[PDB]
Amino acid sequence: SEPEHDHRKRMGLKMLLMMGLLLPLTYAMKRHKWSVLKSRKLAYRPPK
Amino acid sequence: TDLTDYLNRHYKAPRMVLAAAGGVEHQQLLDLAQKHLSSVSRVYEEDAVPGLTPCRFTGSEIRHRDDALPLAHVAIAVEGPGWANPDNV
Repeated sequence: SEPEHDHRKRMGLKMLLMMGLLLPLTYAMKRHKWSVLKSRKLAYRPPK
Repeated sequence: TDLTDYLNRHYKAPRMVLAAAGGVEHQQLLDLAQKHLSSVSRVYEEDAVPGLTPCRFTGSEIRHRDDALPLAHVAIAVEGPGWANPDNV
């Protein structure tokens, strides 16, 4: 029923290693570009 | 008191240039500086020479939003080399 079983599991192992590599890296670029804004400080100067 | 302290510790003789341009004579100006500008401070008054540490450049951004003004002024800069670095030219 599954002649592709061993190949599927090998591709799954490569996928697990590959996504374990690239989730933190893409998260790091997202945190870079969004830590532009996540340290933004806003202030108000009404003339009263 | 702080103005007197600033005048004492920042108006010393080796940090002063008397400059003249135009119809002047250097010998007459030197005689006048030896007469009037003699013994300005010459003393640090604490034996503590004030210096200048370097200033860290920061890539950053300030935005003052006030929509009632008719026009907007925007300045964009990078860090420059300094005075003595020749690529200024």
